[PDB]
Amino acid sequence: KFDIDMLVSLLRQENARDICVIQVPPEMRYTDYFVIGSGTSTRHLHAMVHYLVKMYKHLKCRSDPYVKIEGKDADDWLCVDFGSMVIHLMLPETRETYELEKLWTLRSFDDQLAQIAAETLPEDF
Amino acid sequence: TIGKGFQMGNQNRTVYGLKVWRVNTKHNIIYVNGSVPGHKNCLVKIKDSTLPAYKDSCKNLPFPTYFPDGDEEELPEDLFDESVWQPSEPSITFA
Amino acid sequence: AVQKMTRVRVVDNSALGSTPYHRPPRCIHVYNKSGVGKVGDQILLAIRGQKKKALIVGHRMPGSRMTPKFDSNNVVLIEDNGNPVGTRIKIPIPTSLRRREGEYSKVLAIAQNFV
Amino acid sequence: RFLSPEFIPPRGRTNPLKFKIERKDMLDRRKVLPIPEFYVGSILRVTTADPYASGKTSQFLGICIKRSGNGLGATFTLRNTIEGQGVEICFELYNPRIQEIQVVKLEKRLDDNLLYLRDALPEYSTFDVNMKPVPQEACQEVPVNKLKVKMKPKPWSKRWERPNFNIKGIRFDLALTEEQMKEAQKWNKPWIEFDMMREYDTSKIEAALWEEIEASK
Amino acid sequence: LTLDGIKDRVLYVLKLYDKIDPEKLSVNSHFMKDLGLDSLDQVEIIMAMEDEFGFEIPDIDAEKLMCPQEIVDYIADKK
Amino acid sequence: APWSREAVLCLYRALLRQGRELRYTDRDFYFASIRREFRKNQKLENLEAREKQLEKGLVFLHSKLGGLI
RNA sequence: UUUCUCCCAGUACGAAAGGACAAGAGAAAUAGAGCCACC
RNA sequence: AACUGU
Repeated sequence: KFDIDMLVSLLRQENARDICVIQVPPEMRYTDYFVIGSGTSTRHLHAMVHYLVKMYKHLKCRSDPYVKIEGKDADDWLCVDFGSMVIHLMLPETRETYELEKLWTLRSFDDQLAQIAAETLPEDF
Repeated sequence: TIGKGFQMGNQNRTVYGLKVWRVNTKHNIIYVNGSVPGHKNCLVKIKDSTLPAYKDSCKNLPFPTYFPDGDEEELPEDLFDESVWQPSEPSITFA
Repeated sequence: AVQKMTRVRVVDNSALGSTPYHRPPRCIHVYNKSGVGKVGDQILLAIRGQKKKALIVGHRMPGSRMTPKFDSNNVVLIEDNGNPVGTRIKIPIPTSLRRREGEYSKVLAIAQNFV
Repeated sequence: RFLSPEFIPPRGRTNPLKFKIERKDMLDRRKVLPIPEFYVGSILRVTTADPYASGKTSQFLGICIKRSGNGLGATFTLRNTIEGQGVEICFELYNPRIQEIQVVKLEKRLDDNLLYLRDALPEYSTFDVNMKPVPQEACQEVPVNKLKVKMKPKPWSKRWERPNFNIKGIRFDLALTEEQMKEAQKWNKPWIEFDMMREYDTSKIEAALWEEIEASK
Repeated sequence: LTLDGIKDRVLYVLKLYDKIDPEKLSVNSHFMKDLGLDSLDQVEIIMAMEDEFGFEIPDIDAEKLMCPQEIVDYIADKK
Repeated sequence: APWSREAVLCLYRALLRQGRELRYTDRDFYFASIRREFRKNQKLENLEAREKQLEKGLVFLHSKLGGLI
C-alpha cells in the first residue's frame, strides 16, 4: 500500500531539498501526518508533485479514489492531499516565509500567529 | 399526493429508483430510501423498479413471490442491507 | 450564510485585512454556482478599497447536526496564484475543509487552531 | 427514576408500533454506547469518531444548552467558547459515530433552554475543555446553578424579555427598565396559562416506559 | 588513548568551527577572552568537541575548563 | 544570562543527535534551522523570556524532538 | 432534467510537440414531483 | 448612512 515511508523514500529519489513531517495525535480531528516539502524551482516542484501522485496511483490505493493535485497553478506552493498524509511542496525561500513547520511544531505558539489583527464594522452614520 | 384544497394536489404521482434499506418480516415493514408522496398512514402502490438498468432483478429474487407457507428457509425477522449499520453493533470508528 | 452585504470579519494577517479601516465590509461575489456562501466557499471581499478573494471558514447560519455553529462570520484571503494572502489564521477553523471538494490544503496548512 | 426525554412519545397519529421498534433499537444501542443522565446546564465531554480525520477520535466539552428530538433521532446540544469563539454542537444520542459520552459536570441551569447565553456575557458561556469531572452525589438531585447571567446590549437574537420566552435566568433589571417589561408584557396572553386545551399528560406514559426500559436491561 | 592525539584532535575540532578566528589556537587557548566567546558561543564550541569524542560531557564542569588542554584532560580521564 | 547555561549544552547537543536520528525529514535543513534557532534567539534574551525558550526546547528534547518525525 | 470534474489515460494518435474517444464513477446546479427523522 | 419582512 501507499504509506508514509514509501512516499518519503520517493521524495528522496526526486531529491526534495527540504522535507518535514509532523505527526498529529488522534485528539486533533485532522490528518495523522502533515508533511512539508521543498523544491528548487517551479519545474522541479511540478515534477516531484507529479511523481508522488503517479507512484501513489500505481501503488495500490485502488480502494481509495484518485487524488487531485492542489496548488499547481501557484509556481511556489503545491500541495497534494493523500489519504493518511498531506505533503506541501514549495520553494526554499517560500518555505521559510510561510513557516509551516512552526505551525505544527508549535500548534498555537507560533510567533506569526500573534501578528494577526482584527477589523471593524461600524455604522457610517 | 396530499391535497391542499383551492389555492391543488390530490394527484397520483410516482417516485422511481428508491432503494430498500431493510425489511421487517414480523410486521412486514419495508425501509425505503427517500420520501414517498402522500401523508402518513396513506396507502401506496409498490412495484419493482421499471428503470432499464434494473430490467431483470427478479431472477435473484423469489420469482413468483415469497411464500411463507413453503418455508424453504425461514427468513430473519429483520432483513438488513450490507452497508446498513444494525443497532447493537459496535460504535463506528472512521479508521 | 454569506450573501449580499453580510458584515464579515477578516481572520487574516494580510496588510489590508490587518490594518483597521472605517468602512464596514460589503462582500461582493460568492464563487459558487449557488448564491449562498458557507464554510469552504470562495468569495470576493472588498478590503481597504481593494478586491481580494476570500475563503469562508465560519458562519452564523444554523448548521447540520454534530457541527459547531459559529457566532461570527470568518474568512481567509487567498491570492490569485492560489496561495493564501495571509501566512496565519487566528480563529479556530473546522477540519472538514480537508474533505470538502476543492483546494483547501494550503489554508489548512496556515490554520493554527482546529476544532 | 430519570426517564430520558427521547423515550417519551409526542401526541399524534403516529403508529405506536414505530415507537416500540424505535425503543428496541435505542435500548439495544444503549448497551453498546452508555448514555449518562444529564440535564440542560450540565457540562459534558463527548467522544465521537472523526469522519474527516482517518482513524482518529476527539472529545468536545461544552455546557448542555438544549435537548431536542425524540426516539432514535433525539439530539442534544452543548455549548462552549473555544479560542474566544462560541460553538454549539448538536449531538445525536444514537449516532454510531459517538464513541463515548462523559458528563464532566452534571448540573442544571435556571432555564431549560440556554440559547440566551449567546446574548449573555462570554464568561458565563466559557468553559475549560480540559476541566476534570467534578464529584457527584448519586442519591441527590443534579445541582442547579442559580447564577443569573448578564446580557449584552439590548439588540438580541431573540426578545427574551417577552412573556412568551419567560426566561428566569436573565438579569433583565440591570439592562431593562420596568417600562420596557410592560411593553414586553403586552404579549402576555394571560389566557394561555389558563387554557386546558394546550395541556398534554405523559405521566402515565412516562411511568409505563420505565418498566419497559428496565425490563430490556 | 594518546594525549597528543587528543590535544591536536581537540584543536582540530576547535579549528573546524568557523566563527572563531584561530589567530592563537594554542593548546592553552582560552575561550571567554582569547577567543572572545559569548555565553552561547562556548556552547557550540564544546558541542563540536562532544561530537568527535562521543559526547557525554556535562556543562557543570565544561564551562569551567576554559581551554583545549583542560578539556583534553577531562576527555582523557573519562574515556 | 540564562537561568542555567548548562541546560543549553544538553539542550543543543540532543538536537544534533536527534537530527542524526531523524530519518523522514531532510537532515540538512534540520541542522541549519536548529543552529539558526539558537543563534537567532539565544544571543540576546531576558531571564523570563529565556526561560520560556529553554523550557520549550527541553520539552522539545524530551518528546521525541517535539514530534518531528 | 442540465452542467462541471474524475475515470478510461499522458493511454489511442503523433517524429515530436501535443492529445481523444465511447463505457464507468463522483460532485454540483436547475426544473419537476414530493417529504418533516433533523434543523 | 443606518434601520427594519420594503
